[PDB]
Amino acid sequence: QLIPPLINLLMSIEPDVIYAGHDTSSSLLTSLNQLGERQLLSVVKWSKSLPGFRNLHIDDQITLIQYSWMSLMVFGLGWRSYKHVSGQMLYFAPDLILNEQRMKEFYSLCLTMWQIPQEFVKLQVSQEEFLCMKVLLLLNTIPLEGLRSQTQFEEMRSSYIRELIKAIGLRKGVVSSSQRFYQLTKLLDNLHDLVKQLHLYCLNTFIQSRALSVEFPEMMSEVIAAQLPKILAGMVKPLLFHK
Ligand SMILES: Cc1ccccc1CN(c1ccc(C#N)c(Cl)c1)[C@H]1CCN(S(C)(=O)=O)C1
Repeated sequence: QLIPPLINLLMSIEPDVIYAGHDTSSSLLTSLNQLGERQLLSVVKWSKSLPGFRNLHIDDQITLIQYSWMSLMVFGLGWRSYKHVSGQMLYFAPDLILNEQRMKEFYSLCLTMWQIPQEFVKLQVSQEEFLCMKVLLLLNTIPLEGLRSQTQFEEMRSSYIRELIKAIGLRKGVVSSSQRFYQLTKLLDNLHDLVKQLHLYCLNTFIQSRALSVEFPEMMSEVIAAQLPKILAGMVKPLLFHK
């Protein structure tokens, strides 16, 4: 068993393929919102089997899923684009793949999201590294006052940091593996800035949804309404690997 047990578990609990259910701006945005609803459901289900997560206070579980909703979607988009289209298209779902031609306005945000699959291609991120990084992304922001289950949270983060180091070790050399840890963790740090612009665009679109004729499903609407205003206002503590 060359592949470490926890990485193998993460492989098995990965979501199955998620379809958007999918051509104008409002219809494209509505289809992306419909995908976002299904992605949110899949993340909550995933979190139920994620080792360590269910042992956190339920308030912290909800908070962490809501905080990391956008980040986990765009990180998953990065993987699928990388895997299916060599990072040269945005593979939101099998029934929703976007190239330049299908971006007209929104295009600017698509270009910034596009930076992630490009870094995956550049770094040649392995599935084992991706799966550990994904868990760290879920645990990458906390409230200003911390979590109720802070001690449990810290231990879990450390466990998946240690697992990421194992993941890197699968493919030699103390200097190189140390350099690769910096690169992958700096990628995660850099996502905070990218997701800020995605959060802002989302909240703006949510506010103007009636005028734009864009439907926002109920579960993802609650995340947007409940959390994005205070996240954008800076009422959370982003965690960073590098100061
Ligand atoms: C913020 C943004 C920008 C471009 C394309 C998509 C998004 C975000 N979305 C999104 C949906 C699914 C996935 C996946 N997988 C991703 Cl990464 C983003 C959804 C959720 C909110 N919007 S919006 C602009 O109407 O508020 C569409």
